[PDB]
Amino acid sequence: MASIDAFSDLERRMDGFQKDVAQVLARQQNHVALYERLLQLRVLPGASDVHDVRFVFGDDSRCWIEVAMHGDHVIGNSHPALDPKSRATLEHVLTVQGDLAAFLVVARDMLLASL
Amino acid sequence: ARDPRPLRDKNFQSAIQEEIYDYLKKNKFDIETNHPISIKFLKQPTQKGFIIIFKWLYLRLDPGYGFTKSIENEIYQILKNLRYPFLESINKSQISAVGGSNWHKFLGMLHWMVRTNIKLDMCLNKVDRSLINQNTQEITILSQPLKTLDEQDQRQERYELMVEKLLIDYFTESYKSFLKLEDNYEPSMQELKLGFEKFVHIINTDVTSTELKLEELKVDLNRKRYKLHQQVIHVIDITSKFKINIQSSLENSENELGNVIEELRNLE
Amino acid sequence: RRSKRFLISNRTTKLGPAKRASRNQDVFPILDLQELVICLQSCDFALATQENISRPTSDYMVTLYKQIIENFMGISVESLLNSSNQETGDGHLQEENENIYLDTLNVLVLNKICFKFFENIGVQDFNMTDLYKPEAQRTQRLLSAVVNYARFREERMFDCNSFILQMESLLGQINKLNDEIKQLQKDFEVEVKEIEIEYSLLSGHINKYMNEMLEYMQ
Amino acid sequence: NLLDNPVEFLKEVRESFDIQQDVDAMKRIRHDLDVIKEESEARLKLYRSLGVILDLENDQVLINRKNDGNIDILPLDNNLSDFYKTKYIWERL
Ligand code: NI
Repeated sequence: MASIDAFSDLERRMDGFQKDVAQVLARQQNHVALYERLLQLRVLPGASDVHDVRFVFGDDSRCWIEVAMHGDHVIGNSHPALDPKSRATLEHVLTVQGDLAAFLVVARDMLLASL
Repeated sequence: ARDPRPLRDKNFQSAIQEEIYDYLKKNKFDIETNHPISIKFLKQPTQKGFIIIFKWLYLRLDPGYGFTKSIENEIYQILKNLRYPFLESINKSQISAVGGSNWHKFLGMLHWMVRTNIKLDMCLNKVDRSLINQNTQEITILSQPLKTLDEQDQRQERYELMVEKLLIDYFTESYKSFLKLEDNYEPSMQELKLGFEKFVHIINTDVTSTELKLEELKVDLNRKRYKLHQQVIHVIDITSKFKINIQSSLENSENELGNVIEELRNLE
Repeated sequence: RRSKRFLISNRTTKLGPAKRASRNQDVFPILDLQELVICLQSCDFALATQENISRPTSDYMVTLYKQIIENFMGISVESLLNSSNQETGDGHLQEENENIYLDTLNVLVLNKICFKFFENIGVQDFNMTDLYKPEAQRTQRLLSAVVNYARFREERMFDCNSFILQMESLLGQINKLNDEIKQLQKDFEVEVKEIEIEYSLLSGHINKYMNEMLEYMQ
Repeated sequence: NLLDNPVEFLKEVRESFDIQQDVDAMKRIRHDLDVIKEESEARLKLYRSLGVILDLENDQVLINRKNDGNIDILPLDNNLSDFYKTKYIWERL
């Protein structure tokens, strides 16, 4: 049977369940919003094709570029006008295997400078 | 059977004759019977002197007994009524002549009656204690707190015994006055009233003693009930606080997650 | 039923009025054979036959005398014999010598109690042969004395109803207080069990709440 | 001074201790987490491929150089500017 003198055992279990709820309910947070705050980069639709990804740089969102993911990644439209030499070198980064981040480093540098 | 005592031993006969002579001298046998007693007479007694000692010792055991002039014929029946354990070793013909060679059998009986007379006085004194003790311990035994229900019922039986004794003493004294042609049992009633007063004083002490135990139980039970009720309020408040804390945490997570989903959808 | 038997007003009235005769040598009116047994049947004792007292046996008279002592004097013959020969702690007595005097002193104690009781009622000559060698004529005188003490007791028991009733009132007060003490403890003991049951229900409900919630989380 | 009905007060607390309400609330929280994972896996897979990995259990940011093999860690505290965080992780890889 349960006696009132044994309330400390239920009190101890209540403290454990009280701390387990607070610890579990504070794990996930938000990862995409944190990525957009740290990298200052947003992934949005391309306004021309819903499957076209648009990369937006800066808080003012004046500079943006768009690429296609299907097949070989071909560079799309961009708000800052890019010379054909700058556009060919950006696709040349994607021509090599490399990585998508290497293309974004060159893209952010050219779009912000062309602003 | 036969007497286990060494009745024929000369050293044992000198010891029992000394015990007989001392008891007869200490209890004034020579003054009451007008017959001198001596240690020399106890070794070589006479038939007339033996009857005087036997009648004197038995009269102290059974005072109302009526002795016939033929005392020899009654000694065997008296010993049988007295439950003498050595009646088989004594012949009925030896009673008429106790001064012969079988005197040691009768000398051992005289010492047996001397020991019985002394042991009877001590046994009757212990009976007087038992018939008095039930009114002697008074409140000392009864005022103590009862341990079980049987001791409380035993306490009531002692009170009923006290009242019953008082009534019997009134009936005894009133009849004795009635036998003396009086028909005025006033002094017997006054003794009953004085005895009944002490019984009321003893009961009143147990009533006051029990009234204190009743009040001590009330205060102790109120303290026990207060602590129990305090523990109940504590369980109720701790449970309510624990319920609100978990419910508030669930509402916070639902609102924080609901905004995160809205942020993932609005950013388009 | 002690001291309650003595409380009568018109409950019994089974005994005739107490009579005394200044004529005969004994102050008691010597009852005959028939009038002596009409009480002892209505009176609390028990009789085998009216002829059994006309020829009194040794064993029946000791039984009848023991019941008379246990009724009029209010003492137990067996309890007094146990207290008369209580085991004494003195180192002088011998157990082998004690076995001899145990039977002799037990019969002598019964004699002194019967001799004292008959002395108060008006018989100063009580022998040891009055029990172990009963006589037809001598028993009639002894039994005629105890019945006159019984008629006299019934007339005097009306004057004692005051004391008996006041004893019941005082005894009832103590029993009432002790019943309240047991009632107060029983009521509180029930009060605790009812609360302990509800708390035990709450412990099971709270523990079930954590166990079900612990399954969906973690 | 005391409780008028301590037995009934304990019964009221038990009858008001709702279990299904909080269990249903735990279902909605678990459902909201499943919605967040599904709607953010596409972006998180693109962010993770950039070379930046988030470790929210240690409040740190993981930036790994695939050629050097060494990993840089950015711990967060309530004294760092947002421009400091964005300039260190970028142009580093
Ligand atoms: Ni507590």
